[PDB]
Amino acid sequence: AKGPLQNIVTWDEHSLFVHGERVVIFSGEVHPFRLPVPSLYLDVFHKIKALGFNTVSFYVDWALLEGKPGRFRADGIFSLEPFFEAATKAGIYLLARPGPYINAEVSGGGFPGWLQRVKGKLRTDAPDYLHATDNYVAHIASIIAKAQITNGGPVILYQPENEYSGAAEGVLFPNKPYMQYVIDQARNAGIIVPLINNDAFPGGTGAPGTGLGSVDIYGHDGYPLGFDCAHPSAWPDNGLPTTWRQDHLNISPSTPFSLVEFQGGAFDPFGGWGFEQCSALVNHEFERVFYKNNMAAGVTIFNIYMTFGGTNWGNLGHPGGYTSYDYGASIREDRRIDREKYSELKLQGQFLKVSPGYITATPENATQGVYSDSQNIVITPLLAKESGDFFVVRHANYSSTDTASYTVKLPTSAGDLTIPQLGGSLTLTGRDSKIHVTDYPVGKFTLLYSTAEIFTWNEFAEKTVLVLYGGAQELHEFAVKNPFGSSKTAKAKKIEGSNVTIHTTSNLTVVLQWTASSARQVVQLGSLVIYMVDRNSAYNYWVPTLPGSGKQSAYGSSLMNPDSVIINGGYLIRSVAIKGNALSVQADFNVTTPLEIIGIPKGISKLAVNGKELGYSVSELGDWIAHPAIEIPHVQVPELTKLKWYKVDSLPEIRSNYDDSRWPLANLRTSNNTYAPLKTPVSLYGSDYGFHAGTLLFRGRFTARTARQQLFLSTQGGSAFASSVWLNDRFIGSFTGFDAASAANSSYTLDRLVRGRRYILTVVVDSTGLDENWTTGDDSMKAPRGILDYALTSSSGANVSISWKLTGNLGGEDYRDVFRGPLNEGGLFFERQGFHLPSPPLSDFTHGPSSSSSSSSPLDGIAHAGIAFYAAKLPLHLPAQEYDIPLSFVFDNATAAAPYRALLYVNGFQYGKYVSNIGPQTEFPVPEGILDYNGDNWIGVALWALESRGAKVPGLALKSKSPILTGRERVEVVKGPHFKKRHGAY
Ligand SMILES: *[C@@H]1O[C@H](CO)[C@@H](O[C@@H]2O[C@H](CO)[C@@H](O[C@@H]3O[C@H](CO[C@H]4O[C@H](CO)[C@@H](O)[C@H](O[C@H]5O[C@H](CO)[C@@H](O)[C@H](O)[C@@H]5O)[C@@H]4O)[C@@H](O)[C@H](O[C@H]4O[C@H](CO)[C@@H](O)[C@H](O)[C@@H]4O[C@H]4O[C@H](CO)[C@@H](O)[C@H](O)[C@@H]4O[C@H]4O[C@H](CO)[C@@H](O)[C@H](O[C@H]5O[C@H](CO)[C@@H](O)[C@H](O)[C@H]5O)[C@@H]4O)[C@@H]3O)[C@H](O)[C@H]2NC(C)=O)[C@H](O)[C@H]1NC(C)=O
Ligand SMILES: *[C@@H]1O[C@H](CO)[C@@H](O[C@@H]2O[C@H](CO)[C@@H](O[C@@H]3O[C@H](CO[C@H]4O[C@H](CO)[C@@H](O)[C@H](O[C@H]5O[C@H](CO)[C@@H](O)[C@H](O)[C@@H]5O[C@H]5O[C@H](CO)[C@@H](O)[C@H](O)[C@@H]5O)[C@@H]4O)[C@@H](O)[C@H](O[C@H]4O[C@H](CO)[C@@H](O)[C@H](O)[C@@H]4O)[C@@H]3O)[C@H](O)[C@H]2NC(C)=O)[C@H](O)[C@H]1NC(C)=O
Ligand SMILES: *[C@@H]1O[C@H](CO)[C@@H](O[C@@H]2O[C@H](CO)[C@@H](O)[C@H](O)[C@H]2NC(C)=O)[C@H](O)[C@H]1NC(C)=O
Ligand SMILES: CC(C)S[C@@H]1O[C@H](CO)[C@H](O)[C@H](O)[C@H]1O
Ligand SMILES: *[C@@H]1O[C@H](CO)[C@@H](O)[C@H](O)[C@H]1NC(C)=O
Ligand SMILES: *[C@@H]1O[C@H](CO)[C@@H](O)[C@H](O)[C@H]1NC(C)=O
Repeated sequence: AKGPLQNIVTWDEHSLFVHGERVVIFSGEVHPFRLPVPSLYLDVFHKIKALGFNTVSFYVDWALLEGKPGRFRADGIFSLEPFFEAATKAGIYLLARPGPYINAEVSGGGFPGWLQRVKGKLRTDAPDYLHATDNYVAHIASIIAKAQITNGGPVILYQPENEYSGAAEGVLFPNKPYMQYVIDQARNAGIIVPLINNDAFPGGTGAPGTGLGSVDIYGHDGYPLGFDCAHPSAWPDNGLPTTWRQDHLNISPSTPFSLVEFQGGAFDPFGGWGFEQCSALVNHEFERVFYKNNMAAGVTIFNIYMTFGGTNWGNLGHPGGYTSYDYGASIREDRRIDREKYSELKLQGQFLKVSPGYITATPENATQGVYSDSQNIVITPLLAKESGDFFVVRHANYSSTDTASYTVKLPTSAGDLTIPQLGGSLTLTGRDSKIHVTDYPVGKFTLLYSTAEIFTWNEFAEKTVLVLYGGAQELHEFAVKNPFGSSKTAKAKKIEGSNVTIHTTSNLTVVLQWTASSARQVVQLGSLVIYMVDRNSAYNYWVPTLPGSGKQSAYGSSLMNPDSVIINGGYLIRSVAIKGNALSVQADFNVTTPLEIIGIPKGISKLAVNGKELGYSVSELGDWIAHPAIEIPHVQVPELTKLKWYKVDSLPEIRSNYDDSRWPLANLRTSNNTYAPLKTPVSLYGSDYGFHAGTLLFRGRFTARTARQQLFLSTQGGSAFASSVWLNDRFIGSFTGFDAASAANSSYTLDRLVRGRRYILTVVVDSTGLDENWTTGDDSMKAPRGILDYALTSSSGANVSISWKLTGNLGGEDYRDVFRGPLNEGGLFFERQGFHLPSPPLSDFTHGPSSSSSSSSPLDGIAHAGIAFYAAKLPLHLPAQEYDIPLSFVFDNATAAAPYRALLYVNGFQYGKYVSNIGPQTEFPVPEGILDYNGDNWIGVALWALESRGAKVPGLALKSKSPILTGRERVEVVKGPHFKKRHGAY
C-alpha cells in the first residue's frame, strides 16, 4: 500500500477528507441480510441520520448468495440495490465489509457449508481454499465497485477479510502472501476507494510500513466489558482502556485513529440472560463514560457495532446465539427508538458534527491534580494554539457511582482561569463524564469557555442560535467575548427564566451562571440567542438538514456545520423541505406534544406537518409554536386461539408403510474432511452430501443377529442441539440438550428382536448452524453435523453391519425456493413438501375442534414423542398508512411442562426457533412487509415432542406495542411465491 488511487476520498494523520472537506466519520453497523424488507431500509437510515451520524457499516453473507458452488445469485430480497438507493435518499455514506470471512455470529462465520469438502486449511494460502473464494469475490466486489462515490453512489471505504489477528501454534502468522492475495482480488474487480482493517487489539498486523499484505488505514476494535451480561451494574477494575493514543503513535502515526468496531451491546447464547439485560449493561451511562474516553484519544473514524441488529431469520445464525439479534442496541429489533441510550447517543453525534476544532487538536496523556486542585477526578486535554481546546473529565476510579464537587483551571486566550469565575462549585454525578471547552467558535461569536455541554448551534437570517445543557441541579458557567460589536449602548436581555445571572466586565466579556432544571432559560446578547436547558429536555431536540439539489440533494450543503432547522419536540423528526412559501416537516409522534420551530428560513410563511397545513403562534424571538393533531388509538388485534387451525403429521418415516426409495444413499467410503477423520465405514456428515441447513434425518438398515443388541451412537448438532431415535415405529430415547453440549454419546438397548429379520433405525439430529472459524489454523467451521461414530453389537459380542440413507432440505445444494434463499428450509417432512408456504393444500391436512380428542390446534398438541406441523389464515386490517404498529408472537413458558422444540413460519419465511427447556427467547417480532396489514397472511408452527408423554404449546398470542403516528414512506408487502406441488419430493 502506497497512497490513494483517486481524489474523492483521501486522509492524513488527523482525519479522512470527502470531496476535499475534513470530517469526523461517526458510523452505525446495519446488516442488510437481517432485514428482508427492502422498503424499510429508508426507515432505519432516517433513524441513524437523526442521531447526527453520516455513515453506516455493513457485512455481506457469502453463504446466502452462493449456496450452490459456481452459481452466484443476489436478486429480490438478496439484492443490495435498494440498500444503496435508500442510503442516497437519506444522505448517508457506506463502509462495505464483504469478507469472504465475516464471523458476525452467523452460520460458518459466512463460509458456505460446502467448504467442509475442501481439504486445506481455511484462511491460508492453501490453493484449494483460495480458488474456492474467487467466483464470490469477483461478483460481489464488482456490485460494490458500481456503488462507489467515484461513480455517483454512497460507498466510501472497503474492508477485506475480518479480524485477522493471530493463529494456532505451528502455523505461519502473519502470512503476508495470503493477505496480499485477498487485497488483489478486490483491486482486480474495480475497487479503488481506500482499504481499512479491524485488528482484535493494537497488534499492528497489516499496518502501513509492514510490506507485502498491508492496507491503507490501520483499524482496531474494542469490547472492554466483554460479552457476559450476568451482572449489568459491575464494571471491572482496570476495564477502561488508557493506552490507545500511545499505541496509535507506536503502530500507524501516519493515518487517522480508527475504531472500526467499538462495543454498542453484546451477543447472547442459548441459555443466556436476554437482550433487555444486555441493554442495561451497555446503557446510556456506558455511552457517556466509554465513548467520551475514545474522544479523549482523538478518534476520528468511529463505528458502533451493532446500531440496529435485526433478526437471524431462516437459519442464518451460528450455534453460539438464537433467533433474535436485538444485541441490546440503540435501535431495537422492531425499529423503536425509545431506549435512553438512543437519546444520549444523539447528544454526542450532534455535538461532533458542529465542532471542526476537535479534529485538529492534539490529544495528550491523562492527568490527575494538574487541570483541577481536586485529585478525585482525572482530566485528559486536547490542545491547539488558537482553534480551541477540549477537556474530558471523569472520576479517578472510572467505575465510581459517587458525586464529586470540583473546580477547573484551564488555559484560554485570556490566560489561565479557575472556573467558576463568579463563585460556586461544579458537580460530577455517578458514572458521568463531561467535555469542557475553551476558545470555541459559534459562527461569528466566540465562547471564551463553557462548563455546560454543546448540543448544536447555527447562523440564521436574523440571529445566531446556541443550545447548551447540564444534568438537573448542576451549576454551570460560560463566557462570551464582546457580543455587541461597536455599540457602547447595547445590553443583555433576559427573555425566559428567573435563575440565570449575567455579569459584564469592563472589556465587555459577558459571564452567565445558571443551575440546570425543567425550566428553560433564554438570554439575547445582540443577535446571539442562547437556550439553556437540562439533559432530559435536550433529549427531545432535533437538527434535520435542509436539502441541496440533484441526485445528491439529501447530503445537504456540507457534512460538517450543514444548513439546518432546529425543532424542539417529537419522538422522531425524519426530514424538512421548502416548497414556495411553505416549510414541510415529516415527523413521528408516540405521545402528544407541541412542536417549536427555531430558525425559519427567509420568506417562509406557512407550515405543514405530514402533508397537512396548520396555524401557529409567533414568539418575540420569531420561533413558531404549533399544535399538530395527535390521536394515539386503542388497537385491537385478532385472538390466535380463535383462528381455524389445520394439522399434518411431520414424521411419517416411522410408519410401516413408509417408502424411502427416493432418499440419497450414504455410501461415500472416504471423506475430504481433514478436521474430523472418519471413524465409520461410510461418511454420515450432512455437508459431505450437500445438506448444510436445519434438521437432518438418517435411516439405518440391519439384520438382527440376536434377540437383544446394544447400540452406541455419537451425534453432533452444535450448541443446544437435540437428537431423537426410533426402531421401526417404537420410540427408543432422546438426548434432550443443554447450553454447554454440541455433541452427545448415547447408549441404548434394542430388545425383543426377531433373529434374521430386517429393522430400520430412524435418527433425527437438529443443527443450530455451522460454527465460526475465528482462529486461523484451527479449522473449527469444518465440525460436521450428523453421526460421528456408532457400534451395534450382539449379546455374544459380535459386530453387526448397518447400511445407511440420509436427507436435509429437499435437493440439497439444488435448493427449491430461490426467492427465500439456500438456508430457509431444513429437512423435516413438512418443509420438503413445501407445506410451510402461503395457500397450502388443505385437503392433505386434518381439521377438528379444540379441546377435543381430534383437535387440530397447537394449544392441544400431541400425546407421544414425534413431530406435527400446524397452519392457519390470519386476516389483518390495521391503519398502516397513518400508524407504525410493531407486532410479535409470544409463547407462554409454564414452569411445569414436558420439553419441546418449535419452529415459527410467516408467509413462508422461518421467523423463530423456540427451545422450551433451554431458552431464553419467548417473544418473536416479525416486520410489516413480511406481514400484510390489509390482507390475508398464513401462520405456521412446527411442534417436536422430545419425551414419550408428548407436548403442547401452553399459550400463544399476538401482541402490539403502543401505536406511533408516522410520516415514514409506505411499506410495500414482500410477494413470496405461494405453494405449488413439487415434482420428485419425498
Ligand atoms: C422455561 O423455564 C425453565 C425454568 O423452569 C428454563 O429452564 C432452565 O433453563 C436454564 C438455562 O438453560 C438451565 O440452567 C442451565 O443448565 C445447564 C445444564 O446443567 C446441567 O448440566 C451441567 C453440565 O454437565 C451440570 O453441571 C449441571 O449440574 C449443576 O446443576 C444441577 C442442577 O440441575 C445440580 O444438580 C448439580 O449439582 C450442579 O450444580 C446440570 O446437571 C448449565 O450448563 C447452565 O450452566 C451455566 O449457568 C450457570 C449460571 O447461571 C453457571 O453457574 C454455569 O457455570 C454455566 O455458566 C455458563 O453460562 C452462563 C449463561 O450464559 C454464563 O454467564 C457463564 O459465564 C458460562 O458461560 C460459558 O458456558 C456457556 C455454556 O454453559 C456458553 O454458552 C458460554 O458461551 C458463550 O458466551 C460467552 C460470554 O458469556 C462468550 O464469551 C463465549 O464466546 C460464548 O461461547 C460460555 O462458554 C445452567 O445451569 C436450567 O437447568 C433449566 N431449569 C429447569 C428446571 O429445567 C427454560 O430455559 C425456559 N425457557 C424459555 C424459552 O425461556
Ligand atoms: C415515547 O418515546 C420516548 C422517547 O422519545 C420514551 O421515553 C423514554 O422512556 C424510557 C423508558 O421509561 C426512559 O428510560 C428510563 O428512564 C428512567 C427514569 O430516569 C430518567 O429520567 C429521570 C427524569 O424523570 C432522570 O432523573 C434520570 O436521570 C438520573 O438517573 C440516572 C440513573 O438512572 C443517572 O444516570 C442520571 O445521571 C440521573 O442521576 C441524577 O439524578 C438522580 C436522581 O435520581 C441522582 O440520584 C443522581 O445523583 C444524579 O443527580 C433518567 O434520565 C430510568 O430509571 C430507567 O433506567 C433503568 O433501566 C435501564 C434499563 O432499562 C438501565 O439501563 C438503568 O441502569 C436503570 O436501571 C430508564 O433509563 C427514557 O429516559 C425516556 N426518554 C425520554 C426522552 O423521555 C417513551 O417511553 C415512549 N412512550 C411510549 C408510550 O412509547
Ligand atoms: C470503584 O468504584 C466502584 C463503584 O462505586 C466500586 O465498586 C463497588 O465495590 C464494592 C466493594 O468491592 C462493592 O460492595 C459494591 O457493590 C461495588 N459497586 C458497584 C456498583 O459495582 C469499586 O470497588 C471501586 N474500585 C476501586 C479500585 O476503588
Ligand atoms: C471480539 C472482536 C474483536 S471480533 C468481532 O466480534 C463481534 C462480536 O459481536 C463480531 O463477531 C465481529 O464480526 C467480530 O469482528
Ligand atoms: C474431494 O476433493 C476433490 C476436489 O477436486 C473432489 O473431486 C472429490 O469428489 C472430493 N471427494 C469427496 C469425498 O468429497
Ligand atoms: C464420546 O466418546 C468418545 C470415545 O468413544 C470420546 O472420544 C468423545 O470425547 C466422547 N464425546 C462426548 C461428547 O462425550
